[PDB]
Amino acid sequence: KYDVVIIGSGPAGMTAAMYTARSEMKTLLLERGVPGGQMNNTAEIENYPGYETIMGPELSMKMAEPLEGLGVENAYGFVTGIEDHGDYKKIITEDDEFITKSIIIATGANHRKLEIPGEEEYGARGVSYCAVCDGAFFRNQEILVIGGGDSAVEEALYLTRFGQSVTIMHRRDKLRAQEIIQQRAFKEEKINFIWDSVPMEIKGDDKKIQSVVYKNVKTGEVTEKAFGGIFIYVGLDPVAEFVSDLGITDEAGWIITDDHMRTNIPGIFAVGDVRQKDFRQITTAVGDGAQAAQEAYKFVVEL
Amino acid sequence: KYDVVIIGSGPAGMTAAMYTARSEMKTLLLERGVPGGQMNNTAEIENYPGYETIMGPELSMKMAEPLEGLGVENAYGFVTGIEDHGDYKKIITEDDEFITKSIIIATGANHRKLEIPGEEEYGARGVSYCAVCDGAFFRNQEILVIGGGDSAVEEALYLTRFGQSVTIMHRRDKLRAQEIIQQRAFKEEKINFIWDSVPMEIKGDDKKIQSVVYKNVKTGEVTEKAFGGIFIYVGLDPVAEFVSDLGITDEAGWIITDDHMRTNIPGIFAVGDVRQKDFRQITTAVGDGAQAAQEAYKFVVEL
Ligand SMILES: Cc1cc2nc3c(=O)[nH]c(=O)nc-3n(C[C@H](O)[C@H](O)[C@H](O)COP(=O)(O)OP(=O)(O)OC[C@H]3O[C@@H](n4cnc5c(N)ncnc54)[C@H](O)[C@@H]3O)c2cc1C
Ligand SMILES: Cc1cc2nc3c(=O)[nH]c(=O)nc-3n(C[C@H](O)[C@H](O)[C@H](O)COP(=O)(O)OP(=O)(O)OC[C@H]3O[C@@H](n4cnc5c(N)ncnc54)[C@H](O)[C@@H]3O)c2cc1C
Ligand SMILES: NC(=O)c1ccc[n+]([C@@H]2O[C@H](COP(=O)([O-])OP(=O)(O)OC[C@H]3O[C@@H](n4cnc5c(N)ncnc54)[C@H](OP(=O)(O)O)[C@@H]3O)[C@@H](O)[C@H]2O)c1
Ligand SMILES: NC(=O)c1ccc[n+]([C@@H]2O[C@H](COP(=O)([O-])OP(=O)(O)OC[C@H]3O[C@@H](n4cnc5c(N)ncnc54)[C@H](OP(=O)(O)O)[C@@H]3O)[C@@H](O)[C@H]2O)c1
Repeated sequence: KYDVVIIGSGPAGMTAAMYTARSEMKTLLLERGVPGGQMNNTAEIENYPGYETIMGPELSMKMAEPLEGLGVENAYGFVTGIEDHGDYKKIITEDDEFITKSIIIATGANHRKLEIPGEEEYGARGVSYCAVCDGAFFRNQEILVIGGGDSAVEEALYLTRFGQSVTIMHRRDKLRAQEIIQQRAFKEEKINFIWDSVPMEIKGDDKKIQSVVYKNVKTGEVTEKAFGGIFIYVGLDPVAEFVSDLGITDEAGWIITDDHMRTNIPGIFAVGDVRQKDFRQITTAVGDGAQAAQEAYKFVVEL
Repeated sequence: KYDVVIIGSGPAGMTAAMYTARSEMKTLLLERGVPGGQMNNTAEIENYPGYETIMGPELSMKMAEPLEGLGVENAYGFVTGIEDHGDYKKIITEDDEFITKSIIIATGANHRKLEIPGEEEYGARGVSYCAVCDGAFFRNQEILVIGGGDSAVEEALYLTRFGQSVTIMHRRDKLRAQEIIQQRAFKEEKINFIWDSVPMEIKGDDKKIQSVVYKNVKTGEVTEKAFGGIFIYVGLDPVAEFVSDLGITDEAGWIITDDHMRTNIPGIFAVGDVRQKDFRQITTAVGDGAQAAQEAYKFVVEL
């Protein structure tokens, strides 16, 4: 009944959907939230070819805008499962089922947790995984950012608009982030570093975070220091719960594809951050999206 | 001496260069012409995620703009050859040589010729491979467009601004172009079709084209019809002459990479339209560009 259903309306799904619709495939784009995916949780995007800088939520709106006119059917849906019925597939959401010849899974990734004490307890009250979402609640605080990658370092630089200071705690003595971003953080007077360290406990009073205990990974030295907020950027986990059963994921839960975005299962493709891969960017999300869309057309043409 | 040299400043090279520069790699971007590559020969781009429509040359300027500020060294160069010296490589242009640890080849593709009589003879005087370049010279003419793909059908639709009529001659009875573009051409009153046909001869007077002879591929029927211009869109050939010797191309001349944009030769990558692949789009150019850029960084880090 659908030629293709695309699950998730971040940049990978939005690209796939634009391409399927332009092939005049009967296209459903399901999204549980706001179109844009992780881009809506991004302050400034500097490395999307075509824009010198752009706010994440504006890029999300720009990518979503043409879809309706192209004939993509945009619908609300949280997908809970997928069933392969050979020559068609069924997609189950909270309330609905959809039948389709092909599926492109574009559900992205989610913040990894530290799995330390206080992390759950201070959820709404000093612990955050989204700087653009939460930053302004921390005006004039001493903010802590955990991690050493692109997100941690970029989001620390963003947070310097709000905090008195921002400290980046990284578990080694060399960041992973792109060098241009490292150098910006090195130079920024309001960014401090706690190198070779990991957080052990987040502590607070009845109602908000007050301090963080941490440990040096070369010496075991343990320090407790006062902070007003903690933003955690320690990597990603796959958002692929609805395919756990299907035999298309690796040991960590990422969806395995070949170079044409195909899974094991004919007519089920995956694109973007949800895939097993190393390089998670908007550029490669878009690329993947386009490739899967062409592969889905071909698959359905053959069917 | 360079960490990376990127050869060609279309969207694949421009993306690669942006990414290498952001990794603080000493980056040279050589281009023989104008930044933008095939995008400068494109009228309206509707399917680049982030823009609902944009003129090709404007998208080219937008993609080129940040490069200087990021520290990419933009230089004129026509590359004539590359020599692999194990732990470095040499790149030869008309007048220069450049030594580099890594290379990303992003030189794209060029219009395939019909290799028919009159095609060379009427080069500047009715025969064209670029509608945005030449279209306005054909105001009020009966224009012919040869081919059945995305370029032929899109460029025919563009040319209807100028010609009295535009006729698309395709060698089968079904176009290859994206269905949205086919349907637009079907509906457009100024587009005619010559199905199941190929051009055999382009004829003219001393000074300009006047007519085209063609043949039906199912019946052999031969017809001669008057036209004022002919635009040819019969596919692509690789732009890879400078690596013919190196063992990295297929029988047609396309550069063979794996999924991480690597050729045979360590530290030589290829991206975008020049690669052996099926799906040549700006989206996948950009994706390839980004992937190669991350692979080059890693390669050079290791070296
Ligand atoms: C803070 C931060 C800054 C970043 N900055 C940049 C940058 O500057 N440049 C860059 O290139 N990359 C950047 N990235 C990476 C970039 O945002 C991602 O690579 C890209 O968004 C991934 O796109 P995607 O479409 O694969 O996944 P996503 O954007 O993750 O979208 C997945 C979508 O699927 C939906 N979804 C999930 N599960 C379901 C379900 N079960 N049913 C329905 N819908 C579901 C989600 O709601 C989401 O909208 C950044 C990431 C972060 C966190
Ligand atoms: C008429 C037309 C319309 C199109 N419309 C669209 C569209 O709407 N959407 C879309 O997604 N795709 C479209 N495309 C496809 C898109 O333009 C290409 O996929 C994309 O430009 C390829 O980028 P690239 O960087 O790999 O190659 P290119 O853009 O081909 O750039 C290659 C560059 O390398 C340079 N170069 C070549 N040889 C050398 C040398 N020896 N030394 C130095 N420099 C050299 C060239 O000057 C060029 O600037 C269109 C193509 C055409 C022809
Ligand atoms: N501008 C952009 O292009 C952009 C922006 C944001 C994100 N992204 C991409 O999105 C993906 C996710 O990036 P990310 O930064 O979110 O994740 P990431 O690359 O996995 O980096 C996580 C960082 O946190 C460190 N870390 C992990 N556990 C830690 C702990 N317990 N204590 C302290 N530090 C810890 C990691 O250490 P190690 O380095 O030791 O592993 C790593 O440096 C990446 O591929 C990234 O490039 C891109
Ligand atoms: N909007 C966009 O995304 C966009 C726009 C332009 C181009 N592109 C991409 O750029 C690449 C190049 O596209 P293209 O259209 O330039 O090339 P293409 O896809 O190779 O199509 C060439 C067309 O001409 C036909 N043909 C070949 N020889 C012919 C002859 N002698 N007489 C009449 N017709 C003939 C082919 O026939 P058969 O079909 O029988 O082979 C084909 O339909 C493609 O991957 C394309 O999708 C994309």
